[PDB]
Amino acid sequence: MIVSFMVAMDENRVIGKDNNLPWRLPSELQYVKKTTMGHPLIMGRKNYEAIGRPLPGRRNIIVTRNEGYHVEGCEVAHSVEEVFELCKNEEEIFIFGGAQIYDLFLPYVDKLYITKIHHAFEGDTFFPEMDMTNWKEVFVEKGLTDEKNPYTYYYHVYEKQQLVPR
Ligand SMILES: COc1cc(Cc2cnc(N)nc2N)cc(/C=C/C(=O)N2N=Cc3ccccc3[C@@H]2C(C)C)c1OC
Ligand SMILES: [Ca+2]
Ligand SMILES: [Cl-]
Repeated sequence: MIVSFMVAMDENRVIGKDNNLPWRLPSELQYVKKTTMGHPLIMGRKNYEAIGRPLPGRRNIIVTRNEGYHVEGCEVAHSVEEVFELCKNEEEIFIFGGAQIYDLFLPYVDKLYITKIHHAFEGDTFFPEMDMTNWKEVFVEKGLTDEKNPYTYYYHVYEKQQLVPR
């Protein structure tokens, strides 16, 4: 199973301001929708609640310690192992965020879809630092910038840097 991080962040790795997107880039979201069509979306409860609704055309799986937590049109998992069990036949899952959620899935991640927005917003949560030397870029693309998507941004995808034996 391919464990993938899906993330949008600013020049300082900001991913949230008071559980909200500091930016409004509809085209970026259309990218997320396109890229994740037909795969599980893995998210923390806070992230989910900030989104506000089941996002369709895909298994929304919310991750929380809270055993009583339920929401209609979604699944709830209480641990990483619970997520893997739920997704056992899945070919690729997308960790959708909550800084802590990315941390939980960090030792299993195979693939990074990162949108970098060229700006400094005001934020309170951050995409955790990562050593990118174990990572190799395989695709890049300048996102659409216009009246509705004010900022300049780029889609990046990374896979594992393969080591060459001594
Ligand atoms: C903090 O708040 C948020 C956080 C994230 C997480 C995220 C965003 N972008 C990227 N590249 N990676 C992420 N992990 C999304 C969102 C937005 C999700 C959102 O509203 N959508 N995302 C995809 C989607 C799929 C099916 C139906 C509808 C949708 C919509 C849009 C396509 C219309 C968000 O909104 C509040
Ligand atoms: Ca792996
Ligand atoms: Cl979260």
